[PDB]
Amino acid sequence: QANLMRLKSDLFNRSPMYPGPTKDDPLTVTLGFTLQDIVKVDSSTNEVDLVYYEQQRWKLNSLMWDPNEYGNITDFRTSAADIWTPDITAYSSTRPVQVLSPQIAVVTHDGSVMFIPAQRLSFMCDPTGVDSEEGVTCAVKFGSWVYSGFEIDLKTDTDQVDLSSYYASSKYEILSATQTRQVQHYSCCPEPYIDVNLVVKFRER
Amino acid sequence: QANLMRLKSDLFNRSPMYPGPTKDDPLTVTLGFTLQDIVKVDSSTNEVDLVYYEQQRWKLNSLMWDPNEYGNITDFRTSAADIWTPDITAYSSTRPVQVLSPQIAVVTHDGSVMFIPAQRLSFMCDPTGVDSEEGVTCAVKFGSWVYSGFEIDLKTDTDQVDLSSYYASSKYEILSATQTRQVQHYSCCPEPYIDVNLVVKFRER
Amino acid sequence: QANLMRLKSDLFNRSPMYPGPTKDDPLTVTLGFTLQDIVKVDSSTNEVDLVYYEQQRWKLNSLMWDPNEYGNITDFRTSAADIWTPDITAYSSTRPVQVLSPQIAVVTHDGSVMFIPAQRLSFMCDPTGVDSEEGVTCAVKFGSWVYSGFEIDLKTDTDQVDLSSYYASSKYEILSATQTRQVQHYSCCPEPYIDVNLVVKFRER
Amino acid sequence: QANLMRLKSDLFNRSPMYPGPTKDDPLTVTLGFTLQDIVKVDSSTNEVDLVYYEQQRWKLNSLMWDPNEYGNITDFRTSAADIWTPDITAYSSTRPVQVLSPQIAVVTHDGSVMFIPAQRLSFMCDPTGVDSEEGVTCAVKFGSWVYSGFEIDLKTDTDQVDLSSYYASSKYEILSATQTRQVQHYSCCPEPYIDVNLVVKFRER
Amino acid sequence: QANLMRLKSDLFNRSPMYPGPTKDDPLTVTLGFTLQDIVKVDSSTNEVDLVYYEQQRWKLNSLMWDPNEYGNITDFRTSAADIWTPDITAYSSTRPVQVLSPQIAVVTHDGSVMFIPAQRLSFMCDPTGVDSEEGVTCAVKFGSWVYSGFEIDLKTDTDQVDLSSYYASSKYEILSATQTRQVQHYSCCPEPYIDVNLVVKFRER
Ligand SMILES: O=C1C[C@@H]2OCC=C3CN4CC[C@]56c7ccccc7N1[C@H]5[C@H]2[C@H]3C[C@H]46
Ligand SMILES: O=C1C[C@@H]2OCC=C3CN4CC[C@]56c7ccccc7N1[C@H]5[C@H]2[C@H]3C[C@H]46
Ligand SMILES: O=C1C[C@@H]2OCC=C3CN4CC[C@]56c7ccccc7N1[C@H]5[C@H]2[C@H]3C[C@H]46
Ligand SMILES: O=C1C[C@@H]2OCC=C3CN4CC[C@]56c7ccccc7N1[C@H]5[C@H]2[C@H]3C[C@H]46
Ligand SMILES: O=C1C[C@@H]2OCC=C3CN4CC[C@]56c7ccccc7N1[C@H]5[C@H]2[C@H]3C[C@H]46
Ligand SMILES: O=C1C[C@@H]2OCC=C3CN4CC[C@]56c7ccccc7N1[C@H]5[C@H]2[C@H]3C[C@H]46
Repeated sequence: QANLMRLKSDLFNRSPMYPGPTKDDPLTVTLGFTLQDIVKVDSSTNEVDLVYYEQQRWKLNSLMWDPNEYGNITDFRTSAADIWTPDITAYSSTRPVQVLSPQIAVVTHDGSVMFIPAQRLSFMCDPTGVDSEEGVTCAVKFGSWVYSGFEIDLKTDTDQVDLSSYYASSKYEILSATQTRQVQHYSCCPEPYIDVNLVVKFRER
Repeated sequence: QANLMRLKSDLFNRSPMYPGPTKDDPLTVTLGFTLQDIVKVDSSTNEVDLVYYEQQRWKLNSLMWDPNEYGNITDFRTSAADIWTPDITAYSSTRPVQVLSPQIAVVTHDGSVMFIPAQRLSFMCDPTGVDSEEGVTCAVKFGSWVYSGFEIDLKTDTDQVDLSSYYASSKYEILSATQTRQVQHYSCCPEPYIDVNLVVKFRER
Repeated sequence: QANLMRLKSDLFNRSPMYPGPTKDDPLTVTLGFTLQDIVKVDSSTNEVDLVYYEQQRWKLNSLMWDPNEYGNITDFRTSAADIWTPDITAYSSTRPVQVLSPQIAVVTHDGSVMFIPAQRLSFMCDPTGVDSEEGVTCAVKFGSWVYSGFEIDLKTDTDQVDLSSYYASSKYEILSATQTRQVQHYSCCPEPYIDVNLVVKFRER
Repeated sequence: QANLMRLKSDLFNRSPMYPGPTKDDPLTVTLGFTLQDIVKVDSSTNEVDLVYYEQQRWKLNSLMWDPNEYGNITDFRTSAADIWTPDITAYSSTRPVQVLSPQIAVVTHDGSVMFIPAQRLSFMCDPTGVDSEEGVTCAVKFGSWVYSGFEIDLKTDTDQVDLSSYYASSKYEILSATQTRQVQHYSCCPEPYIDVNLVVKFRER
Repeated sequence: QANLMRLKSDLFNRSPMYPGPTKDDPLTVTLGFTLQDIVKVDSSTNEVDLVYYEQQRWKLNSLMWDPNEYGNITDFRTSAADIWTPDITAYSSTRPVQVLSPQIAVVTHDGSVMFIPAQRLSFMCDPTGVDSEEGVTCAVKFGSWVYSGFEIDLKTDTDQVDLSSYYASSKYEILSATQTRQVQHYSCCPEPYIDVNLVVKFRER
């Protein structure tokens, strides 16, 4: 429809793409996980596979508009390729992440963006003890691959992983699942890198 | 030939692409499933693999034309990349869906589109009981990834999955297969959501 | 060299792309299979894997030229991406077909095209009996995914599959292999649908 | 640097790409194999996997230049996608060939090109006897997919496969490995076809 | 923001891309490995799989700028596709390397670049003795595919692999891991090639 076509043209066809954040114009990315299932455990290679929805949110001044100028449109959906997205990645995957959903974002008129890719991830975890009452704990950090906390500030809205969509007939019972922001300085370099530590304790049903 | 070339140039090369539905101009997408086989059952990971044809229908005003101005052309085939297509996806897949057919659609002069991707899907299902007389029931929801019921309404022409192409020498006997529209709210979000729930009850033949 | 560059420019750069066949301007695609090996039999999932060359031939008026105008060039080779190709698809594959050869076609001055992709196909087949003297029969239909017989007709040059390149040390002996044009009529629709049925009867050697 | 940028611009931006060889202007491609390892043997499917470097060499008038006109530049490297490359392919692979290295060619001022991709190939071979003192022989032919001997002639610099890079701790001992030009006529076609027959005799070490 | 947009436009949009190093203008690439885990050992195929970060650094005059002309910007992140990158490859992989991180690099105003792809690599290694106290040693060389030491030289900052991020619950104990620059004259080629030899001695923990 007319007004939305006009809006997208104005936002995407008139200016160079947003080049990403810098120290002088940093960006906060909010990150949250919805765990769907632990789909595989391999005790011979120490690899565990998760399926989850990863919710990312950020806000750009360059994506703002006045709804009155565009037929009262307050938000729209658009391919994630049309916009800048943050390079948030798992620090200890063992295979390329697999994307399970369309790559499409929702942009709201205040310039906020929501992008929630469904993914299957293989990561490093020794599952020894998963077949016991105590279960086993695995952990994987997510964070920007090359932006420091001076450019991208990561945060969470809550430290509790969302389990309301966890598969009811999973081989595994989730004992706990938290997602915790950490600020780390690595030996080589003075700038902080932010991560969100996904920590899941589980056992066989 | 010349008339079809002209029609496609007018439909596709003269205006911005359709930007997708909105709350003001919502769209109805009709879904239908043709189940071909249950090709894998994994009781160690609770994953089941299906091969099916997914029929999708919708109608756009911007794809309409008068056959009289285009040599009586009443419909045409065109690459799916030339047109907007709905972001219908399975909500509980465990691996990227694999497409088995050419991505080509049929567009009719009244603006209606028919697109029928053949797919192999791995999804979450505990198959315990499949080797019994009672069998086992699996279920997977399909719906838009990013549009709520505000923008995309879904429906089925029938609640019965088409089994007329089900592989006659399958490992599995289909006891029942239904495709039902559901309306649902999620704790994550304020909008009504619409999905089509594919429910298949089956046993080893 | 110069004449061939000029010809390709005239054929591909100077006109809109051919929009494919229609009822008014139908096409005939000739199909022929060269079976190289039956490379896998899976009796747990009822899947069988074939490697073969699939020969496709058709003719377009828009690909004709007078050799006298182009230095006696009578044919040329070019990327299949440069030309329209028919959407011939296996109707019962269980995985995306894998292409084993370069996608390059031969175009002749009468407008005729020859394209012969080598492929690995997994398709639905219960191989029970393969280890017996009588062997087992598998079948898979190939046809246009989106076109009816009103736009694309199919034929074979011979109903006998070419076994002259069948792997001499294969695990399997081919007892018979045929490729037969078939017509399918559906209650819903006046237009006939065409396929070529590849039927292979085989046993362990 | 400046001189090289100018040369590449002159070679690749001012003329349409070379349209490949023809009967009038045929091309000789020289082929050589460097076998690194036999990395899998499957006696249940009769498939063997090789890892090797495949050296291809040819020469094009259109790639020539006077080094005196370009700052004494005598050769340069560029992405293989920048230039025409021959459609040399294994005739009996069972899976798409996997490329293990960058795809970059070396171009020399006399118009000669050298391109040496590292590859992993699965191909048809019954390995029965590999565990014996006699070993087993496998063979796979390589040649143009669409060009006859009238357009592309193949040759080797030597009949002996290069084993100087063969993995010192391979599971397999190479007893002989040859690469031999063959001219063949096929019933399918009236003109001669050229292949290089890679023949490897090996046993478990 | 505005200044970064201008910088990228000036660096990338205003001039031809860097055509890579030459004998007249050679380059030095610094390599460092951070070994995260030995994720698979296959004694039937002699293949071992590593997961590591590979840090690459180089410097280009054409990537320099004066921060005073660009709002004090001293560095920026950009897609690796925007810049030239060196063709550093493992010389003995058995499968295509899998990239685990976004392909993005950091460019600094002196023209230096830092690119750190995380990767999973399968490579040739007979792991016999891995299950002993002595352990086993594997090695894989990394170097330019097409540039000799006269065009691309390599160096490490240290000959010790960074083991600070090695998975604490790995199946394998690392006995030693070094990364050493080597110069090699291969019988195939008159100019020597430089590699960094990654040598890992390990055993089951
Ligand atoms: O020193 C490190 C190790 C640490 O490893 C976890 C993952 C990280 C994500 N990216 C990958 C490269 C890295 C980085 C950038 C600049 C200097 C050092 C450095 N790294 C990793 C680091 C974090 C942050 C960043
Ligand atoms: O937490 C959820 C689960 C629910 O799953 C079914 C599919 C949905 C379609 N889209 C996919 C992403 C989702 C959504 C957005 C923001 C936070 C959580 C979230 N999801 C899914 C949700 C619905 C609605 C929406
Ligand atoms: O009734 C069918 C089933 C059959 O399935 C195999 C594949 C086919 C390729 N396309 C997909 C849609 C289809 C078709 C068109 C019109 C009415 C029925 C109908 N189909 C499939 C059919 C063939 C032909 C065609
Ligand atoms: O236009 C179509 C194509 C599609 O093909 C897959 C199978 C289907 C199952 N049945 C077979 C006939 C069909 C149908 C009925 C009425 C008009 C069109 C039409 N078809 C197929 C269709 C689905 C649904 C239905
Ligand atoms: O019937 C054949 C088999 C033979 O197989 C080996 C490889 C060849 C290289 N290309 C691949 C396609 C082929 C060809 C073209 C047209 C009709 C049949 C046909 N083929 C192969 C043939 C040769 C020559 C040519
Ligand atoms: O024969 C070889 C083996 C050697 O292997 C290690 C890596 C090298 C880097 N590039 C990759 C291709 C190679 C080369 C070019 C032309 C003929 C043979 C050939 N190779 C490798 C060689 C070096 C140099 C060069």
